[PDB]
Formats: sequence, C-alpha cells, structure tokens
Amino acid sequence: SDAVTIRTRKVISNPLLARKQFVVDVLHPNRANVSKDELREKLAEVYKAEKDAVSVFGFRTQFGGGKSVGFGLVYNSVAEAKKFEPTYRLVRYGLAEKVEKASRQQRKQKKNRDKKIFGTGKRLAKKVARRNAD
Amino acid sequence: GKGKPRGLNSARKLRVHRRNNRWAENNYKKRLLGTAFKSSPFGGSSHAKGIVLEKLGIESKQPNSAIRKCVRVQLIKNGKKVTAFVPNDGCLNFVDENDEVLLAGFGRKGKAKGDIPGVRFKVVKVSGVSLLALWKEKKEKPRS
Amino acid sequence: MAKVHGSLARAEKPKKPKGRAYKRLLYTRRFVNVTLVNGKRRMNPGPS
Amino acid sequence: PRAPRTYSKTYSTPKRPYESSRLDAELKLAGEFGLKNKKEIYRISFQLSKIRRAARDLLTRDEKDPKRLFEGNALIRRLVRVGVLSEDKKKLDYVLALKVEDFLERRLQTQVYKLGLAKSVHHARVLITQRHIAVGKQIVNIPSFMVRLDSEKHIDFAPTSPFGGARPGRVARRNAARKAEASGE
Amino acid sequence: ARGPKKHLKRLAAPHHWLLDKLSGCYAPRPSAGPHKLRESLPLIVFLRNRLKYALNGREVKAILMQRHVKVDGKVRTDTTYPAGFMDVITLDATNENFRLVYDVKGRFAVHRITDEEASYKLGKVKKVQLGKKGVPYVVTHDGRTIRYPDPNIKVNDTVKIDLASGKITDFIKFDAGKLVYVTGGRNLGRIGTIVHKERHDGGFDLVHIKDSLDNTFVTRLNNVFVIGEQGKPYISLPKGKGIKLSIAEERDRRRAQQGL
Amino acid sequence: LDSIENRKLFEGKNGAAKIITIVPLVNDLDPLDILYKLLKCADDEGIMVQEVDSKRIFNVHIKKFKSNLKIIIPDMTNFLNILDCAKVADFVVFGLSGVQEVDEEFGEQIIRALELQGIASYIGVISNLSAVHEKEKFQLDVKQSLESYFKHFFPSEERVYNLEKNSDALNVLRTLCQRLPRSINWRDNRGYVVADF
RNA sequence: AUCCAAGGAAGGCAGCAGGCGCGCAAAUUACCCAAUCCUAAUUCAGGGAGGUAGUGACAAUAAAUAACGAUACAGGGCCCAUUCGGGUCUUGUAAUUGGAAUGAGUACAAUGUAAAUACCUUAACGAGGAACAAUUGGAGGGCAAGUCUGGUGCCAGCAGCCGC
Repeated sequence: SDAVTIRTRKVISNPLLARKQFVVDVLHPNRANVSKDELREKLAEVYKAEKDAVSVFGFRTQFGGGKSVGFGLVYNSVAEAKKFEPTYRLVRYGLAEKVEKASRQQRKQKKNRDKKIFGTGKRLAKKVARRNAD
Repeated sequence: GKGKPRGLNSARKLRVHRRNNRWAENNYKKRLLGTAFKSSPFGGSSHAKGIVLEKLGIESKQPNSAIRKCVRVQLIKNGKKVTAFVPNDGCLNFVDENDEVLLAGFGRKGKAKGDIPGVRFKVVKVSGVSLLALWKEKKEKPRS
Repeated sequence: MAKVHGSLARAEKPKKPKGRAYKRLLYTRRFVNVTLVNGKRRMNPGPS
Repeated sequence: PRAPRTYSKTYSTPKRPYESSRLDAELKLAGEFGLKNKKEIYRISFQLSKIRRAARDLLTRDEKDPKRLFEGNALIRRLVRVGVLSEDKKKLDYVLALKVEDFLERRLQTQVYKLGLAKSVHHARVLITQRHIAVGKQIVNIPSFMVRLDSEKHIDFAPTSPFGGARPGRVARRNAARKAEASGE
Repeated sequence: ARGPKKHLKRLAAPHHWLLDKLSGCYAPRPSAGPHKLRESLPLIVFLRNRLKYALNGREVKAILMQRHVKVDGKVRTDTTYPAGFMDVITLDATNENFRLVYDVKGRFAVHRITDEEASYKLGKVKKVQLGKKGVPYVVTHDGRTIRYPDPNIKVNDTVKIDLASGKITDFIKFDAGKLVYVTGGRNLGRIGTIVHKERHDGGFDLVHIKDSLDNTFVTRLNNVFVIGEQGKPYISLPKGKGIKLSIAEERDRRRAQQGL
Repeated sequence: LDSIENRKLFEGKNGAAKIITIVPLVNDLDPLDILYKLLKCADDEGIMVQEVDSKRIFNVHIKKFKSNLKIIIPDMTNFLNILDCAKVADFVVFGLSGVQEVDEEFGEQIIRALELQGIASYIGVISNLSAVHEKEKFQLDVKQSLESYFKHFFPSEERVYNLEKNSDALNVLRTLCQRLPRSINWRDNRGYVVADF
C-alpha cells in the first residue's frame, strides 16, 4: 500500500560551503519515520552524488504520522563533506571515529594538578625520589 | 465651595491635606509605622513555630458555656509567650508538652459580655505532622 | 486505613462517573427529569 | 538570564459564586454542548469579553479614521472566517449582540455532531479524542478546535482510523483471532 | 563596569537585526570599526540571518576563513565586522554584490548590485579640516579620511569614492532640491527631495523633505544623506523606492498580489 | 553562640555517643548488608572487616567527619529487644526491602510500637532496590511506593535513600555524623548511660 | 578561622554544585561545549557564561476517568385509539446483555540529541473499567445544597458574622 515519496523544498546551492542545502519532505503512508540511512541513499541517487557526500538531520514527524520534515545537505565531493561537517555528524555517519576522551572533571583536575608544577617535573621527581630514599 | 480650595494653582494644599488626613485610617497607620515589625507576636509573618509550655483549660462563660482547649507556647524566633487554640481534638491526644508546633492566624472575635476570649491563633501542625490528617486519621504522629 | 507496600499500580454500590459524564448525569437530573415537588424543583427531598 | 517567556490566563472566575440563574444557564450550555468544566464556559466568556472591549473602545472613535476602519475590518473579517459572525452583520455594532452560543456552536465538538458524523454530542467528543476525525489530512483531537468556515468541507474520518480506512482496531481483531482459534480448536 | 564591555545580550540587540529572542542568550557584539555600534550590521548576521548561507555560527567562521567575502574591495576575516550603510559586499565564488541600503521599514535589506556599480561607493562628508603641513582633508560617514579634496567640498556633501584607488571621483554639494535618503530617526528609509533647510544656530538644524508622493516630513540634519537628482540617483535604489505607505494601502497591495 | 555550645556533646574526638539503631523491617533484608553499604561509602574498609565476626554494639570513630557513632542491631526475633534498642538510640534507621512487603503482623507492629513509644531522628533506607529489575525506570516506582508508604507513618522524611548509590548513602552517613537529633523528652529528663566495661 | 615536628605557613563560595546555622520559606557535590556568544598567538584550544537532563502541583496552556446499541419493565409525549395495537422520540432503572473504540502503562524499531531521557510516529501486548476506583470543602442565613436516620445532650447551643 505504501510508497515513500521524497520531495525537496527550498533548494539552495551554496558554493561557499561547496554544497546544496534544502528541506526534506517525506510522504510515508503506513510507515513510521523513514530512517536517515534510506534518505541518504535516495538523495545520493537522485542528486547523483556519493552517499558519503550526502547528509540529512533534524527530522520530526507531524501529528498523526504519515509525513516527516527534516533538513538535507549534499556536498560536491566526499572530502569537502569531510572538511566541512561537524564531527558528531561524521560519527553518526560512520565517516569518522568517536574520539574516546577522559571525563571532563578528570581533565580539569588534571590541569589544576599540572598548575602546581613549574618546569618539566623530572627534576622534582628525582629530588622527591631521593628524599624518599633518604 | 465645599470647604476645600479649588484654585488651579493649589495642588500643594490638596496633597498636604491628604497626607495629613490619611493618618486617620487604620491600615495606613499600622502599615507605615512598622507596627507589625515591632510588637505583633509573629513579627509580620503568616505562620510561626514554637514550643508548647502548657495545656490550658480556658473557660468561655456567657452566653455560651464551653471549655476552650488552648496551649501556651513559647515561640522559637522571638522568645515570645503566646497562647493559641487547638481545634477538633477533645482529648488533645496528638499534643503533649514540649513539642514543636506550627501556628497560623485565627479570626475569632471573642465577646466582652461574658469574658469569653478569642485567642488569635490556631494550631496547624504538631511535631511536623498535619493536625488535620491526625484528626482525620491519615497519618500517625511520632511521639517525640 | 494504611495502604500496603504494594503501591505499584504498574505491573458495593456502583460508582459515579467522572467529569463530563457527571455533567451529563446532572443535566439529566435537573432538566431532562423535571421533578416538580409542590410547584418547586426540589432537590434532595426526604420521605414525602 | 534569558528572555522571560510570556504566557497568560484564559478563563475568568465569575464575581459571585452562587447565583441560581447563572448556574442553571451554564448547566444548560454544558448539556446542550457536552462540556466538562465551568472553566470551558469561562474561557469563551473571557474571549467574548476581550472582543467586546476591543469593539466598544473602537466605537468611541469617529468614523473615517484609519485605526478604526483598519482594526474593525481585521476583527470583522477574522470573525467571519470562523463563522461566528454572519455575512450580513459585518459591522462593529452587530459584534456586541454576538453571544456565547454563537462561539460554542463553531467547535469541532459541535460540528462533528452537526454534520451527522456522530450519534451524540458526547459521542462526537469521544470520536474526536480517540483520533478518528481528520480535517483535510491532519488529524485533530482537541474538541476546542473552533472550525473556521472554509474548513467545513473537509471534516471526515481519518485514513488511519478503522471507521475511515485501515485495519480494524485492537478489540475487533482480538475477537476475530479468538473466533478463528476457537473455530480451529 | 570596571573597563570596556565585551558582551551584548540578546534583548539589548538593535531591533533592526530581527534576531529571534529564544535562539540563544546573546547577540554578536560588533567590533570597533567603520560604523557605529547601534547602526552597524556584523558579518555573521548578514551571512546567517539574511542570506541563509550559514546555518551555525562556526559556518560563518569557515566561510570567512576562506576569504570569499569582501567588504568594500578588501577581504575581512572578522565574524562581527561592522558592515554599515552604503557598503559593498562581494561574494566571488557566488559572483554576487550587495549594497547595504535601508528598507522602508528601517532595516538593512538584500540588494543586488552589478559589477560597475560595485566599483564605487557614496559617503556623506562629516568633517573637513586642515591637517599637518597644511593639507586639507575630508572625513566621511564611514571613517574614511581622504586628503586633497576639491575646495568646493563643504560639510554634509556627498562624495563618490571609487573603491579601487579610494579617491574622490566627484561629489554633490548640499543644495535645496536634491535627492536625499534619510539615515536615522523615525522616518528611516525614505527617499525624497528637500524643500528647504531650517536653521537653528546653537542647537539642532532641521530639514523638510517631500517625497515622490508629496508627503512631507521633517528630520534633523544628522539623519540626512544626499544621493543625486530628481529621478537620477547615483546608486540603484531598492524596491519600494523609499515610499512610506499607510497600512491599508499595504494590506490592499498584499491581497491584490493574491489572485491564484 | 548557643547553637555552637549545644554541639559540645558531639565532638567525635574524645565524649560523643551518637547511637544509631539499625532495624530492618523485613526479614529478607540483612542488617549487616545495610551496615556494609553504609561504611563502604566512608572508604575505610578496615572498620568493615573488624565489624564482621561476633558483635552487636559497635564503637566507631569516623575520621572523615570526625564523629563517634555507636551502632546497635536489635535481635530480630525478640520484639522486646527491638523496643529496648530503639528507646536508647539517638538515630533510628529503618530498612525497607524493595521486594518483600513490610509485615502487617511483624514489621508494621515494629513501626507503630517504636513510634508510639517515641522515636528521635530517623532515616528511611532502601538496600534492595537493585534486587528489583536493573532498569531504574522500574526501580524508581518501587522507591516511590516505599516513600509513600513511609510517609504514612513518618511525614518528617520524604527521601527514603538508596544504599546502592554512593550519593544517598554518603548523604545518610553525613546525616548520622553531623546532624543534631531531636530529643525524646522522658529519657533526657532522667539521664541514661550506655556502658562498655 | 586552617595545618603544624611549635620554628613557622596558608585564608576569603553576595560564581556553579554542596554543608552548617537561620527560619513559614527555597533543588543535583550530573552531562556537554553540539547551539548562543566571548577570549587568545586564534577555523582547531578554553568557557559551572551558557546549553542539556534530574529534583519541581511557583505560576500558565490543552484536556482521560467512557461511548453506542438491543432487550425487557415503568412511564411520558406525537398522531391513528373504535379499544386492541401501528410506528416516532426521550427518560428512568435492571452491579441484564451485546459487539465496538481508544490511551495510561509496557515495548521491537525508527526519529530525536554532543551522547542520552522525554515528546511526535509505530510492529507486539494493554479494561466491563464489582478497583487502570477524583478529590477538596459544605448542606440554618448570608450562599447552591436535609421536612433523612442513629448516637449525643457528664468535652455538650456549637467557634470568621448573626446565632437558634
């Protein structure tokens, strides 16, 4: 019964960010919220670009369902997509890696422990190791 | 002409006349002298806490003969000794002495005809506990 | 009196309906069922 | 420290609480229209109060004034769009004889029953709140929708709803499954 | 304050930026530069809010760090650079040009410019004076200081400046019966012809202007800017032509542009 | 001055006797479970090892808040012993199992009897909230059920704390180390000794 | 007011969290720089500014706690009543019966978001609802509501006002 129809509103070519930005309408009768990956594939094949040069985000389904609205970007290459996109959306797309970090309290206390150290500290390390050995 | 000036350059006499005649009101004189901030036992607040010193069998004689159930309290914020009424408990079984009590105001105007008093305050809570839900048996009172 | 530990809602004469059905019931009880007692609409009468 | 987000009240408490004629009239309105609160009447009273204040403070200005003609035409046209004010009454004088029932008749609550889509006004509110009724394509489940006039030829059942479209509901196919199992059993 | 401020809260923004009041909490405080804080327009607002090219704040930074945007011939790298009135914004990779002209409602509007018109720029002379080693100079509305003008140039004269060399091409002296745009105040954004000059010594001067539809209005001398002649502006004017309309006329025009 | 002078019984460095009586109210709840989930958030586990073998009356100095606690666990069959342990306490800890109900014939009678003989400052404590399904979306329902139940008998508290988390357990430990208890009138008029030797 | 080997040495939470005291009176020692902006040598680093979530009946908006039938029985009305009975309604009940509708709640998934939680969607479950149980204050007058029953009448003609 269903046929997922995709429309693009507000189509703007931005050569300054080397891309095209538009509004993604999805008419999906009898479907719940046609996912981002399928939209990336179908916008890559409509606009004849790489899937890695296609981004969609900010979706929301209307009341009652059957229609969803979001925002859509398509770059001119994969490398321009790599150099212009925010890193969180690259991690969402598998086109980069989640940079594993320490917690923020940890690094603040790390910085403030470093602030009590003037120099390399290996001089102080030798002197405290000697005095403990004393 | 109605005993007051009506000249067009006479706003000064009119407003000095109003500021002199507004001291004859009641709420104005209590309000701008800081009466509640000095002598009222709550010190100008809607509630207060205190410690029960006594239970009192006050008597209302005429024309209604009743045994009023009251409590003499010493308030915590002031060091002020205030008697207050406690409702709905014939036994005062939720109240002992040396308990802490949240009091509010209470507008009974007692009569002069038979020396019946209207004390100013009702008991709202004893030992943290809603006195209503005690009397309506919805909570239990920790007894210290 | 005191309700038991099992307050987990997740996992006699009949009741009065609530809200708008109660207003429907009152509209039947005052203006559909006209009860003229001695020339007046008497609500809550005793044995008479 | 942000923009303090604005809001307002929408109903108004009446001045005297116990007034037998008012209680009877309000309850007649609730019975004719299937309400639940007195606040649902007080809302319409408050809105009609603001409209009457706008009207009677535009009446004091003389005609052929741009403010009067401008805001008057805006108000009158906005009332005609929802079918509260009729076509002939497009003057500032007739919005003051406009009463509460004229508003209360223009609800989705009322218009579902009046188009012959429900058996009762109460059944009309029920079919609203159980997500069965669409206006054009968008499904509405607030009875206070206040149908604009041009939206009258769009009220129908939803393509989601079993009355208007797709597969029968939970109880229906549950009973069908029990019938089919018991016929198999 | 114990020193100069560095922030600008979002309610304290100039209202003619049309910033929403629930996006965030602040507005971009414009830097020091060619225009007044109150009447400037920083580059972040012109890229994001009006041309829709940037979605975020850092996309503005990404565009400006690729040297696409020129303000009056020179490349600017500031997020909050005060682009103001009569200024020229050039997008090379887009191949577009913009002149910052007020709309009739008093805010800056998008306004496309040919390459020939983008070469020059007008400016109201705000002071003429005689600087060191006796050289005369003019100082314009944007802070440009030009040495060796024409001696006929007095105060309030509009001077045409060719953006390549930054020299005085030609000028208009402030005479009655010239074409005049209005810079500040209530009547902002209107185009008319000055009737005469009312003169109050020791105080503020006033100017009566009469528009294309013979409505008359009065501003101070500070808010005046000369453009050209009757029907001959030196620049291309935006749509509406600085003609103030009543609300009923605007409403009828809006519903007259609605015929399915 | 008077408020500080009334803390001279409770410098936990020399004459401080902050007596805590830990009563589980459900027999599927261990009192040493509660004691260990308390003293583990103090991070001095030597006390936890030295409290194991065979004792009932513990004399513990916490050097963090520098307080002197005295822990008593009642005999959970002698109801008279439960009464006698709670009538000497400065604090009363109420254990609530998240799975088995408080007994109407055993646990409720403990609650009502101790309450009607007079309780000082008390704490409600859950130790088996994670013995319910591991998602907190259902553990908070059990926690709110226990809070609303404990509100009936004791309205002075509205947080019945979880010992599963460091947060609430450290809160309870801070309460027991610092906070001054309400006084029970009849016993403080006659003087009372707890005695070791 | 803190540490101390007694010689000396450190201190300012009317910043974000949090504690004591105080009082009728007021929240988490959470996550994040993705927004909004700001600072720097500066696109990248930093930001308890700020954003996000928890707690939150401070206020404010919208509005679930049921809706249809058939039966009977009692009526009432509409016209045909010469009488029966011919249908149209509308009540009341009968914890009588029938087939329906749907979210609270649970939850594959997807959307959402820095990551999440929640919302909007949605597979699969989810009610005769004798308990997915609506309360708070009243029933002399002011002021809507008792000409009702029992106990009280030694704590009781009583208590915003008048009071019987």
